[PDB]
Amino acid sequence: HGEKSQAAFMRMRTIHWYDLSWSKEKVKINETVEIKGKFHVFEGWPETVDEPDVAFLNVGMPGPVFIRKESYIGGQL
Amino acid sequence: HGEKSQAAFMRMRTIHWYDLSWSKEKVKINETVEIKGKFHVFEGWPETVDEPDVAFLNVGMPGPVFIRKESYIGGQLVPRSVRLEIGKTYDFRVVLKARRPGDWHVHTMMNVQGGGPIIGPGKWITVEGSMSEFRNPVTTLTGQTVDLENYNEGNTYFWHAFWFAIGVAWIGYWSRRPIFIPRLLMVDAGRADELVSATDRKVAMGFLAATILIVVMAMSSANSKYPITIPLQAGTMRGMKPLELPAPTVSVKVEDATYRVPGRAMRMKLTITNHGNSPIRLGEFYTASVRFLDSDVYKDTTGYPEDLLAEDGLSVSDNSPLAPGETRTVDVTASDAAWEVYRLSDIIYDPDSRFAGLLFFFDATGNRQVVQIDAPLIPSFM
Amino acid sequence: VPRSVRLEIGKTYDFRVVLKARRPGDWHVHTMMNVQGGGPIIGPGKWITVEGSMSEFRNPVTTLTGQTVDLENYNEGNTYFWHAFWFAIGVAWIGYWSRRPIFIPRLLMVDAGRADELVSATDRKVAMGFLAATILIVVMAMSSANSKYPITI
Amino acid sequence: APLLDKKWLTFALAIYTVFYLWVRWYEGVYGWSAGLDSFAPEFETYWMNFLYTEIVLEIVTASILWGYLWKTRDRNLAALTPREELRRNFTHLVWLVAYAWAIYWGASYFTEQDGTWHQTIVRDTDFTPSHIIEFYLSYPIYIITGFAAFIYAKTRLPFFAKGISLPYLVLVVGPFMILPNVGLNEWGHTVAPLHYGFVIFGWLALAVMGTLTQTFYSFAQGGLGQSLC
Amino acid sequence: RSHAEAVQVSRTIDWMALFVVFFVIVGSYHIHAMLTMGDWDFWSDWKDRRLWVTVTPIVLVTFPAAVQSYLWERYRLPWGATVCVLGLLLGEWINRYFNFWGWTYFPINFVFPASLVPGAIILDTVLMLSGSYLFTAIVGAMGWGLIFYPGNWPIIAPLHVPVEYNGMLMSIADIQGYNYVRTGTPEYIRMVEKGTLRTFGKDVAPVSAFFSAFMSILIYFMWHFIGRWFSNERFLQS
Amino acid sequence: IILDTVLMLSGSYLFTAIVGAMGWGLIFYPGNWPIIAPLHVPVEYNGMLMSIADIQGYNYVRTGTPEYIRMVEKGTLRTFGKDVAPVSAFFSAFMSILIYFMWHFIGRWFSNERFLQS
Ligand SMILES: [Cu+2]
Ligand SMILES: [Cu+2]
Ligand SMILES: [Cu+2]
Ligand SMILES: [Cu+2]
Ligand SMILES: [Cu+2]
Repeated sequence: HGEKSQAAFMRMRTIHWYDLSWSKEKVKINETVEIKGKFHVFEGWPETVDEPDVAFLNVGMPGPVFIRKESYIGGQL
Repeated sequence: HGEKSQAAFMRMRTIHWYDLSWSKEKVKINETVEIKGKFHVFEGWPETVDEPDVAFLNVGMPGPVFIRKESYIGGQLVPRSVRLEIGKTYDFRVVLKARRPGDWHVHTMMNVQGGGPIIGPGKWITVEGSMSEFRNPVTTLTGQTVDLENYNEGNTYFWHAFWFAIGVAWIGYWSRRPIFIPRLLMVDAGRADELVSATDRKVAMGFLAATILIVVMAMSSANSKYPITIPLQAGTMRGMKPLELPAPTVSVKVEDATYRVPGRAMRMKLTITNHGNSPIRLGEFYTASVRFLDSDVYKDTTGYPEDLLAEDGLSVSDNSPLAPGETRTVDVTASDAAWEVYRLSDIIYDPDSRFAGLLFFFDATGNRQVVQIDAPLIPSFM
Repeated sequence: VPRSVRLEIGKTYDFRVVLKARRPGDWHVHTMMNVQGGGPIIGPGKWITVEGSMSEFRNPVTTLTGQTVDLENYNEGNTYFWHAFWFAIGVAWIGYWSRRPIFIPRLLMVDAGRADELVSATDRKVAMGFLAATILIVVMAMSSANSKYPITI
Repeated sequence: APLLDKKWLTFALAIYTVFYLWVRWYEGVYGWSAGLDSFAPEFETYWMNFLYTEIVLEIVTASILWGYLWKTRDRNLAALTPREELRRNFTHLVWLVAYAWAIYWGASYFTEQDGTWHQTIVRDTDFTPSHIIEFYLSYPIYIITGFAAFIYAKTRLPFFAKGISLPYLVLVVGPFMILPNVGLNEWGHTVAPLHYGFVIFGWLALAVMGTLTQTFYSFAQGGLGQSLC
Repeated sequence: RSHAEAVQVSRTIDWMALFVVFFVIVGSYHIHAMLTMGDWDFWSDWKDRRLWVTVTPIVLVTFPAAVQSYLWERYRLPWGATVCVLGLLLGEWINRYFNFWGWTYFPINFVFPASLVPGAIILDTVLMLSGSYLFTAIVGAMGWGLIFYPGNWPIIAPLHVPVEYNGMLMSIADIQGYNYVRTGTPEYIRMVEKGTLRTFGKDVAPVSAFFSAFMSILIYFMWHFIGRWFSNERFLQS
Repeated sequence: IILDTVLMLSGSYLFTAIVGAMGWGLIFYPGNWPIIAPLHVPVEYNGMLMSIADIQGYNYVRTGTPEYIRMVEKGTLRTFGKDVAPVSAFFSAFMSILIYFMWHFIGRWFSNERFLQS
């Protein structure tokens, strides 16, 4: 809910998410869902966006409707 | 026309233009000249110049005496800025079209965000004909063919003249009545109401309404006449292809770099080691736009500028064929008047007295290897 | 490396520092790397004992002009001479006006409207002479310094 | 004798226009032929000689004009016939016209002619033909005209001789400080801040709004006022 | 001294004073505008939707505000902003036809300046009709900032036509700037819209304009007080 | 002494703020050159070209100030070789004409004599 209004070139030439997999589509109030996958930082990065030298793996949700128990990039938390 | 006054260390240690070739030296008012070649962004880039992260392949000419039809860095068209990498050789090709008749000094140049201009060698090109014969046609995606020299010249004149006439009429309406001095006298006298009448208010309201209506109607008409428009395209291209040059089989170590400064000459001592399987001879030394040649080893056929070409400038004490696997130390002297003319001696005035350059080694069969020299430069006064 | 340097995050480099001893005592010497955005990075330190007298220290260098100079006493007479000369000129300029009555009756006469009687033509002539002499001395000193040291970088 | 002396206004307009047109023609013909290379002998022959001669001539003309204007100061100003005061006010307004025209030619035409030169050459030398004509020719010309107008106002008009007019002093001083700015222009080169000094001191020209007002009041002091009812 | 001919003396003085005001305004306004926003006016490569409409109207309230204050307060002359706009346009056009095209031979349709008259008459009418400097400083400044881009669009629209140049999508203004080589200004100096991850596609041209309008409401007001300072008449004694 | 003489002879704070400040900015480097010239002698130290002042700073180790803190001339692609020393001086002169003037008014504020009652 916020990507339909971003520059359709930024969206194309920033990161290339793929091989994604969501464990479940119906959890309960104390259950966990795992979102695995891989991303490719494009080589022709836009120039009005600074390089991913300070990035953060966030989750896009309508407020704390879920809590990030753990987030790993490469095996490390 | 602007390189003779740049720091002779910046000029030496920024970019190393080579293998350049200018197609013609006499074009006509609608003909094209191609400036091909290769550049090597030096690894020891100056530190008061930002890295070539935002660069641009420009052409150095006295105003639009030629138009850049196309400019390519690596095979791809670069109509925008570019990101280059400190240490790589790239290939470049500029196709220009001639506008004005005369003898012009055209130079390739690289503009860098943090340092400014880096000017390469320049060549004299003669253009014959008449400027009125120049035409620049393009074909738009909408299906219209337009000449860029006279396109949108009537519209701009029309609208600017219309707005200027409106402003002049607005001023002249009030200029028909008495102006500054009795107006000031009546204002100071407390008669601030008698100067403005209801007719003036009505005229002002009409002017404001007409201005707003005219602007809106003109915008609507322009939108209708040109329904398909795109925003202004600006960006920096990151993925430029560098040249994958084989690793040189020659190694040169500089032991002493000395230049006299009542002088036109430069001296270095080089320890040269050959790792290739062919005998090798040093044929050329490249410094900041100046090529010092040796007539025995290598001759020039590309047509380099006369003022920058030293046919016999390079003198090597022991320029015998260097056997494979052998190391030897030689004294190399590069002497030409271009050292004085192009103010490479003013390195005496520079805060960083280090020099960089390219050596070219030619084997017996004709193969050529490029080696880089980077060393401090020492003046000799006695 | 008599200047700054660019290092790469992740590489091993080799370093060698040759120092010459000046002062006698037991000193804690450490190698260190100074970085533009972080400041000092101090390595291990070692205790070194220096024996002798400080007056025996000599630092000779040989310039490209052909002169051999000791850096500890080089250009010590010239700096003292010029700074003392300029200080003496300034002191004389102040003392010229300090020979006459100073702040308080001057303020009383200024408040009384007598702003012209305080400055005479002799003071104007002295000031003009001082200005002309200062400019001439500066120009002549610069010319003499250029002649004495024609080769500078 | 007519109240306004037409020949002097015509002379001022004509001399300024003719001299600046000749300078533009010289630039158009020789700047392309010799002014492109700053190390060529033709550059010294046609442009540096121009700079030296122009500097000496400007100093001589400024000194002579200021000296002649000061040496003819009206020693007694109470014995002036009001008609003579009106004539002197007209002459001062002609001086203001000349100063305005010089300001136009200096800060509006050649300053942008020089913007034109920079998007056609690579570097900003201290003595490009545009700088020779703009920094050292036109700016001193309008500075000389402004200072001469101020001196004329002080030593020949009864209203302006009663003190130093703050708007007039600002109008003749600020526009001048743009000249000293050059140093920062060069120090910066060696829409950008390196140029915000010309902006600041260009504003002080707006001080004309004050000065002109004083001028009008002088015209009203004689008798024009009551007659204009 | 006069005899019912004062009328003539007035008329004459008026003409000379009009000349002086007009040309001093020309010089000062032109040097200021060129020295602040000159690079956007110089080239059609810089007439974009983000920074052109942001910078140009914000910078150009400075002299109209002061001249409007002086000419309204003392003479009830409402042409304060229009004369500044006309003088700036005249200076830019004279230099462009005689130096950009006459000297360096850049084409006219490539170096044309921006149009400012409709907003100037808007501001002058707003000040005259309401007679309030605060109502003007708000409403007229906002309108001045808003009307800038619609006023220039009829001149700019034919240059923004899509084209495929050597395989890459460009506009006609971009091709003009690319073909006609300016050795002084590379492409990267262009302070034009480049797009961001927070920029909304079709909302750049309006929003920026509105920003300009708001800033005008500030700058005008400030410069109004500056216009009340240069309009002094004090005689310092030293 | 240049500034003081300029103020006394003309008796004008504006003429001083222009001419004397410009002269003050211009005379700074010629005044120091006789002291500085012998330190700017070329030398070849361990194969690299240096000045005597540079060797002094390199030899005499200051743990607090590394070399990179030195706000010294380093050269640019827009810098003209022999025109750095004069132009910079002129820049200084111009800025003096500003700062002096401003501080003059500050000098007129600290010279007050008011007695606040709280
Ligand atoms: Cu969503
Ligand atoms: Cu990818
Ligand atoms: Cu050239
Ligand atoms: Cu290289
Ligand atoms: Cu310039």
